Amino acid sequence: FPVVLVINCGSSSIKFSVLDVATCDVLMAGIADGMNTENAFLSINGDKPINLAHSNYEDALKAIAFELEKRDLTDSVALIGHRIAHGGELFTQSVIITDEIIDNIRRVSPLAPLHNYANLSGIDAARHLFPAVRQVAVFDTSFHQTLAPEAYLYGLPWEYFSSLGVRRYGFHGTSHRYVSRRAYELLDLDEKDSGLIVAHLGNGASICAVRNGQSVDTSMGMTPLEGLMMGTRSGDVDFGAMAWIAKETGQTLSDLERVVNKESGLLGISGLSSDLRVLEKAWHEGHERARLAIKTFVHRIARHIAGHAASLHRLDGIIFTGGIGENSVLIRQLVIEHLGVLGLTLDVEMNKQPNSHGERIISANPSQVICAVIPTNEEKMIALDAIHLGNVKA
Amino acid sequence: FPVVLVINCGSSSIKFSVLDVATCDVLMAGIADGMNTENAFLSINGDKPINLAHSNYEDALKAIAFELEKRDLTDSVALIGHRIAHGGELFTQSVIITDEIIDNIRRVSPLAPLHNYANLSGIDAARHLFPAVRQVAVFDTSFHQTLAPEAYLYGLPWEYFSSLGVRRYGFHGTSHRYVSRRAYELLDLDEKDSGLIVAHLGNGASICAVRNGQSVDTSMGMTPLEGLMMGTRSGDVDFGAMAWIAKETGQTLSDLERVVNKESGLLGISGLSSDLRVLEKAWHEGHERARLAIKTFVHRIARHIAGHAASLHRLDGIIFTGGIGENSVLIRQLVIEHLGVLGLTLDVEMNKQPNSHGERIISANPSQVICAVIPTNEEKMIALDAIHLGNVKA
Ligand SMILES: Nc1ncnc2c1ncn2[C@@H]1O[C@H](COP(=O)(O)OP(=O)(O)OP(=O)(O)OP(=O)(O)O)[C@@H](O)[C@H]1O
Ligand SMILES: Nc1ncnc2c1ncn2[C@@H]1O[C@H](COP(=O)(O)OP(=O)(O)OP(=O)(O)OP(=O)(O)O)[C@@H](O)[C@H]1O
Repeated sequence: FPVVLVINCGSSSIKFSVLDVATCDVLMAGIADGMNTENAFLSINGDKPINLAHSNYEDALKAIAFELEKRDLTDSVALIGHRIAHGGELFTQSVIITDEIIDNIRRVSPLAPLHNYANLSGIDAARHLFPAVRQVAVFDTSFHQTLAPEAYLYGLPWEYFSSLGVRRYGFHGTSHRYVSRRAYELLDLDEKDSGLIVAHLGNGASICAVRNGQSVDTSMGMTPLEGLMMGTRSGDVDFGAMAWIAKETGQTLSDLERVVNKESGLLGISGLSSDLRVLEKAWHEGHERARLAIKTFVHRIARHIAGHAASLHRLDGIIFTGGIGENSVLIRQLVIEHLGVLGLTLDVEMNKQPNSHGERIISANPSQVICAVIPTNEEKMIALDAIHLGNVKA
Repeated sequence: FPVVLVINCGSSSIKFSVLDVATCDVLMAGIADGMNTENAFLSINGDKPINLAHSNYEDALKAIAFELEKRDLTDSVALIGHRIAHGGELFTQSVIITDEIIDNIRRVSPLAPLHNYANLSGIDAARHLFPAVRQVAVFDTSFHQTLAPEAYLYGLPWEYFSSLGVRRYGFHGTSHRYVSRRAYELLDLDEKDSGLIVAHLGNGASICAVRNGQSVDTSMGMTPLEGLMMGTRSGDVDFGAMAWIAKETGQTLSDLERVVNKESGLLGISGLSSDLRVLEKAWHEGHERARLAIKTFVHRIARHIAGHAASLHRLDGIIFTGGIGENSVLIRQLVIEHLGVLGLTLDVEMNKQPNSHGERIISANPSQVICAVIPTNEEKMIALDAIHLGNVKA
């Protein structure tokens, strides 16, 4: 039984998973943290954090390579899937990695320079170590390329779009794609005749409108910065306000960029934590700024869910997914109550059930729109694209 | 029969109106354009553009003062209403202008420096020329102060709000207030038990959610830049995208600020006109970029209308107002069709009727939500606040 090797190269780390081709089961998982720094270490299943100090993207990938031999599954690796940050306008679906693709990934790289170079470092590393192994590129953006111009164009002058490529792209595509597919089965809906709203809520948070199997509107923009307020990200922010802060504090464009990325969001308002689970406890203990941060977070989600419903002809399902979506009973209820206008009644027996209950409906019967939780599995989706492309001949 | 003098001092001009106290009828209207420049001129009813070259805010206001004597109504002026751009956090309602207010208007001025100084120039000018005449300040923001923190807080660090005042304020309040009040009569709704969405669409465009008589959510942010795409304004724009353009073209924060204000929006996408009526004709003549600009404009409105509905417990009415709202048959229909999810059926007989038909329902009977057009009258609303405050003793 062959296996798939999934790779997600961030700027700071390398996340991986080894899934069985036969069943799509997780056989192994690990992280290679502190990349390009003075100290780099690898942790698999939380066995023993082995530290090969000062190691690059290739060295750490070679470290996982040793560990695949150790656990005697190295020669069973039939496919390698790469998560790519930004596919630009060029990628509509997942592709088998060839020289062409590598050039095309480098071509769109300027749009997400930090994250994409890491992906390219990982593709080369995996190519080097695994030679006759078919490799697949899977893009966070591809699912959102079905959007019409009215949905992806900015109010900015046409020039910026045509010559520089400034448009809405959207992220969490793989998750949005996976969850949406799964919702067709659980809700027993006809894909080609449906309208779903998906709320991927974790550290990064985005909404997506899925009309008849296609993505028609999405929360995030050119960068992951637009839309919902997140763990450390501000989300929807008035540009006037942003430029006003610049003049008032004498901060540079780069300064503000760091603030909206790493200092804002839930962390920003509460001034306590970026982690939602911590902020839930602080509210319980009478922390107002944590309570505000959640109420606001809830509010911007409800606003964007309702907002995204406009791009549907009919609203059949609202689906929660991600770290917060799948696990936070509070946030799910608060968001839904904020959407009472859409004629939703919640089943609090079903909303109380923990994530172990997996794919679950949480709406009551008098509800005009079905609510459900569907655990996202991006590794499984990257595997399936790879398997399909594994049967292809290129 | 006494009269009210309404004044709106922009950076470039002074708009005025003389309304009869007895009936709220327009007796006179005019503009003082090209302010502080080498050439300043006054036009009343389009009679004869008289030009007093190189004149300040006081000189032009003194020119209108002469014309009020000429038409023998100078001594009938019982009240003077001033439109203020930014009331900050200090003003919840309209106030009788006193020294205190002047200080308080100067205090919040930094938030909208260009527009507010003009208002203050106008208040002093009117005070100078009209001494024993009661004067009222009316704020574009005041109506939106009912918003809860969850609705007005940004994802930015708490510090920016508490020490600098960076929050959502919202604009077109007077219009939103007037139109909403009027909708209670036309739709025969109980104010204290209602949920309305108001779409003020002109050169500046903003949405407002009115729950039980109060404003609970609004499109624009700290500055008029946030929210809907407008004539020359971009609207909702990803900050990542904005900072990316800065690095790519080497433009300053001020450069980009000019672009999103005066070069973007409908003007931006079409690359033809900021005027909607012109762009409607271009589409008819097969202009794609004008057609896109409209389709996008329609899209962001439908998105924000649906989005704002979340802050209501029930959706009773969607009301169109402003230059575009009251007059464009196309945009009204396109927006409503984009909101089919909300269960709206349109009466196209009623939607075809021109603005002469005034306050009019445009929705069909099977429609779950009532649609209507209500012409905004900001001068009438400024008059009514002034009349009420005229009966007060301060
Ligand atoms: N039991 C729980 N109750 C409440 N909140 C919980 C509970 N368990 C986790 N969280 C919150 O979920 C957030 C992390 O979500 P994630 O999906 O694991 O974040 P990720 O970073 O791994 O995935 P993303 O999908 O965000 O990746 P990117 O967007 O960054 O690419 C925590 O805030 C936690 O409080
Ligand atoms: N008959 C018409 N059909 C289609 N469009 C029309 C028709 N008549 C006018 N417009 C469009 O309306 C816009 C101007 O609206 P406005 O309300 O007069 O603009 P304003 O500047 O006077 O008022 P605002 O409410 O925008 O003020 P601020 O926000 O700037 O404070 C034009 O685009 C025209 O095409």
